[PDB]
Amino acid sequence: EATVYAGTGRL
Amino acid sequence: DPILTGVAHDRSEAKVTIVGLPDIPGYAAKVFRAVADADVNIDMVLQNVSKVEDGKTDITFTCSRDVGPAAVEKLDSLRNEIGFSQLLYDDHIGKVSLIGAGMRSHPGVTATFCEALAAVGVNIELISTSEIRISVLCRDTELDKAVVALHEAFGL
Amino acid sequence: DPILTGVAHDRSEAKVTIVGLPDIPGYAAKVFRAVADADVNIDMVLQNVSKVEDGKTDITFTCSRDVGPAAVEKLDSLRNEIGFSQLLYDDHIGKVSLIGAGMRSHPGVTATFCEALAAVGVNIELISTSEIRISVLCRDTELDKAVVALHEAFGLGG
Ligand SMILES: C[C@@H](O)[C@H](N)C(=O)O
Ligand SMILES: C[C@@H](O)[C@H](N)C(=O)O
Repeated sequence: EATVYAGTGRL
Repeated sequence: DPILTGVAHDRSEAKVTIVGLPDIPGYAAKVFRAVADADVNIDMVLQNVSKVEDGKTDITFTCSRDVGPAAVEKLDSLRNEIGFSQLLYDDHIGKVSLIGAGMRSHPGVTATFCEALAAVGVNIELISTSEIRISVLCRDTELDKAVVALHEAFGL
Repeated sequence: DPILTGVAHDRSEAKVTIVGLPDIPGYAAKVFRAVADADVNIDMVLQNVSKVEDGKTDITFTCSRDVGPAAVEKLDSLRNEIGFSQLLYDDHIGKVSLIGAGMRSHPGVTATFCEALAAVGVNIELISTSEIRISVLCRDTELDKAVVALHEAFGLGG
């Protein structure tokens, strides 16, 4: 499972 | 009653979450040795309990935004060894803290802290406390209003 | 270098976990106001992040074993006000902490702490750290061996 870059409120 | 000296805020950190770490011995060791090997200074570590349904839990730590990517890269390189399912990285967090002493005998303080943030619509992403500090992470764009709310709620 | 002053341990506490709380403003407030209303003092408080899959997280706190059931019943009585899905209670925990200073610039300290417990087969249930303390909970029957391992790893308790 790919790393989630969170916090941006974006795709 | 408790003493409250101030409110602290920090916009320089990121949070790294290791999702689905096996809840058996030695796994936090693998995570933190990796982070230390990467030369990544750690501010806060938080791990809550597994639930029996999956026998796994998450570990989150915060570090400076400048070194978060190095931590992610290092953990990612050890996916087989460590056995986690996913990494989450969030470099858009603010850390806000109520500073003081003698808070354990006053559960109303933690409640008031959370009520103050709720009333201004700040979502508490994570909570960690000690004898001398109640710390939460929130969106960095919510940090200022969280600070103002705590100032007002505690006369600081 | 980090300054490490002691290893403390406590077998007087229980852990209460509020499971499945919506990760939305106002929910932690309801939990802690209920606990405050019951006049239950709380020691450790920990909440990690939700993930998108359910939008929920858990809140754990510790308190004295004597008042643990009062905290549980108060929360249970408000389970539909608050909206969590379940309460977990564990009155068989040991708490062990490494106490010191200057630990932020020394991630090897946190690694060492965990490696010491791993070496003696102690499972780490929960972790909460700061630049002046590393605290974990383990099964109370594992506390003693955890303490000894930490004494040896950090050259404390002579
Ligand atoms: C889960 C709980 O912390 C919630 N996010 C709140 O802000 O109340
Ligand atoms: C999840 C992690 O803390 C594991 N229980 C360990 O002891 O390493």
